[PDB]
Amino acid sequence: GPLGSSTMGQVGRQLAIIGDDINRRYDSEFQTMLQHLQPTAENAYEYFTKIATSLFESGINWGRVVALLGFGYRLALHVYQHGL
Amino acid sequence: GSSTMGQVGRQLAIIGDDINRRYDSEFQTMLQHLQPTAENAYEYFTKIATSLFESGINWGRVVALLGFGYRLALHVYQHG
Ligand SMILES: CCCCCCCCOCCOCCOCCOCCO
Ligand SMILES: CCCCCCCCOCCOCCOCCOCCO
Ligand SMILES: CCCCCCCCOCCOCCOCCOCCO
Repeated sequence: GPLGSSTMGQVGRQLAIIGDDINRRYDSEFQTMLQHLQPTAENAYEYFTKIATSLFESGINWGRVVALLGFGYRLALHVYQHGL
Repeated sequence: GSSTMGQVGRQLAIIGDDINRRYDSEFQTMLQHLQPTAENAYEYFTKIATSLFESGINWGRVVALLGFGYRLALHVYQHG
């Protein structure tokens, strides 16, 4: 097919490499952070928003936003798996 | 401040800054190879995403795509 030889296909595979590297570098770190926070459904929103406010206090860039999104995803998984 | 949420927020700022410096130059080269414009940005993003998720999906791939999509939009804006 034409996708994989196009520049768009190539960039998609480069983003796979980068996204897998983000996952390897930080997934377990996020889990450790969340095990220390012990979020539940009762405090997940308040924890996430206060963390976000501190995060962006010193600035915003796309790396910080995607760190927050990945941490938030892991936070939602933590709340789900412990509220079962 | 005194809060643990502040402590966590600063650890995430460290991680986010590391992500930004680790990959933004790679994003830049990718954007220079793509030469995106206002007319083809949606097409390029859609096709990049198709290529990306063909080989699997996890949160790191999803957020990498979202960060690249933001940088694609910023590139088009700055250069035009
Ligand atoms: C305003 C002109 C003079 C004041 C400069 C003093 C600051 C020099 O040190 C900068 C270190 O700041 C690190 C950032 O810390 C958090 C920033 O959050 C506030 C957003 O501006
Ligand atoms: C020249 C005097 C210094 C003035 C700089 C003020 C910067 C305020 O904005 C900071 C927002 O940026 C977020 C933090 O930057 C992270 C740097 O490392 C990220 C790698 O790209
Ligand atoms: C869909 C999630 C992505 C949203 C990200 C928003 C990021 C906002 O940051 C704006 C400030 O950044 C200034 C320029 O950013 C790119 C510069 O990169 C150079 C490396 O330091």
